[PDB]
Amino acid sequence: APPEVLPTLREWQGGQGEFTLTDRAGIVLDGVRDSRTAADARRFAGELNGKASVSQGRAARPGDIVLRQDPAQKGLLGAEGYRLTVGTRITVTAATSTGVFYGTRTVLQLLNDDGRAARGSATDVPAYRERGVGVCACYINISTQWFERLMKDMASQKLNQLWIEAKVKSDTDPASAFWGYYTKPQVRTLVAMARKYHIELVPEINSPGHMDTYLENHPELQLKDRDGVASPPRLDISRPEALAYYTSMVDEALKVWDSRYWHMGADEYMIGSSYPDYPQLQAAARAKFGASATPDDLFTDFINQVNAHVKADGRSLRIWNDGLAGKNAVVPLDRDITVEHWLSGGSIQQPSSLLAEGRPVMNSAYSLYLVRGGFTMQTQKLYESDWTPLRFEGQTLTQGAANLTGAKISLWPDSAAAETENEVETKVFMPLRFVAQATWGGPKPSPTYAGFEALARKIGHAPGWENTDRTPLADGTYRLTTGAKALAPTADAGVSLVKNSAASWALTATADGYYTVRSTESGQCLDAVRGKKYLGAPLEVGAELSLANCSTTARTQRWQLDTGAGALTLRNAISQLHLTERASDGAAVQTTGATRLTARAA
Ligand SMILES: CC(=O)N[C@@H]1[C@@H](O[C@@H]2O[C@H](CO)[C@H](O)[C@H](O)[C@H]2O)[C@@H](O)[C@@H](CO)O[C@H]1O
Repeated sequence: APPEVLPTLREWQGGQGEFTLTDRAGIVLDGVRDSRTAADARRFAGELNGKASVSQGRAARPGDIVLRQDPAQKGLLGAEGYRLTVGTRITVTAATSTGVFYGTRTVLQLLNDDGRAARGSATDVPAYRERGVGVCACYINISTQWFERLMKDMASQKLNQLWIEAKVKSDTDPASAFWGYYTKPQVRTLVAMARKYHIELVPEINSPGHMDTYLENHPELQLKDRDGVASPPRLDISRPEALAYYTSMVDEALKVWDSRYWHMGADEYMIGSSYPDYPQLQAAARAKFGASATPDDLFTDFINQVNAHVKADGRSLRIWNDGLAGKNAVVPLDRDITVEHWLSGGSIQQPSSLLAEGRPVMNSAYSLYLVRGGFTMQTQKLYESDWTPLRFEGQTLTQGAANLTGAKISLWPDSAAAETENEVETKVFMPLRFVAQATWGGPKPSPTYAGFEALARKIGHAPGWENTDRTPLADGTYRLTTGAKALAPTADAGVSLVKNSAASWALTATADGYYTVRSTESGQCLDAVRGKKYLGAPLEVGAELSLANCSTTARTQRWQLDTGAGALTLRNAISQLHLTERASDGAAVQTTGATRLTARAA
């Protein structure tokens, strides 16, 4: 009978007896010296009940947990596999830091319930090399704290790849640097985290479609139709300046992300029914590639040019599949571009066809999507129906292929104000465990979804998951002060820092890790409803905060209390900007800075 761990082990050879965790147990590193593995092991030692010392000098003994890093095992166990023995001691043998670490993830689960585990052994190597979560941190901003928690959880489930579509605050093109974005130090923090948790980051700037977050202030680069009308999201790929612009932004992003892979998106650009409307793309294609060339040939050539560009710096390219629709009559997509398949239909090239072409193909089905305000992946249905990466949108493969890389779930903010990032974090719990299970490749844990959900809940988040205190103030009434001023209602549903104000606020924690902030004077709730919206969210730096009737569903009325010693800052759950005094008039506005407030019980 195999152990109840998630993902499940690839095989299990059961034995008699049980390993018990005792006070004498040590963590023994009896392979090669590796600082990373040692640091990991010291955290792991503390994640167990009791006081296990970590050592690298002494021989292992019964009762110990032995972490044996043997580089000679790289052929057999790969970069991520391990060999587990649950005997009179526990032994994890791996070739790499990552392999050891994943072994320790299984060990924490084996000992979780009562510090006992039934004996046996397993060679546990992942069935798929890419086991991922994708986060579109686009328009909105997703907190680095939220990402750190996701990365810990991913690691705890042996997920190894985090796709992030996001804007780096640009020095190359400051005209693109409008919120949401990540500063370069924030990106470096993210990179730091991913390295610590054994995760590969896959950053994206979308091109040549979905570029409205970059081209809003470059109308000269926008694609025009036969009537001269610009498509703001779409780069004019007929123009040399367009590739120069895009590759410049890629270069800047790759500098900081420092990733092996670049994902350029390349989803939702054009279909063949539009070709009478883009005769300039047609002319450019035929000038370069002859009488049969299409705008889709130009599209593919643009992608191949980016491929060549990033390969020059040792990088590898990825794209979404949907623009591969059999209309590139002349220009094949370079074979070393990984294709992430999310959708089928019409003449969109089938997974079997992509795989037969020898390219890396990832299953990134829409069915594995979580969309704010929209579709939510139905983990229970996928489990009950034995989904694996063989099951693509529109096509179920009848057997494996070596070049099927794995799978990921994807988190999209399409209706950005409809859901907080903390609600999403809740909703992703079972999706994450399901994709980890389906891509690691062991047998199904229980015949019912119920039992899988029970096992996942029992195991819980990763150790060290929680990295914030979401409830640092007892629900109650508080003055929020800075110097001589307090937060107060002002003219026309405005809120301001008013000198000598005795105004107060009812702060109540919400279910999703925020607070409603309700004026004692007026009875209305602090909200963000003014300024420019993207995806329905109030994302304008400098927008005024205001008061509105309190609502159970307005996510813009939810505030995160970001703490220090004597003070707090208020972060809007949706915009992720902080309440800031506008110097000119004292108005409370939302910015990437913050006004520090002292909460004084009233
Ligand atoms: C590959 C894919 O899923 N494409 C569509 C998604 O489009 C992304 O949308 C985000 C904003 O939410 C951003 O603009 C990004 O650059 C786009 O690729 C997304 O809408 C998804 C979820 O409904 O559906 C797809 O159609």
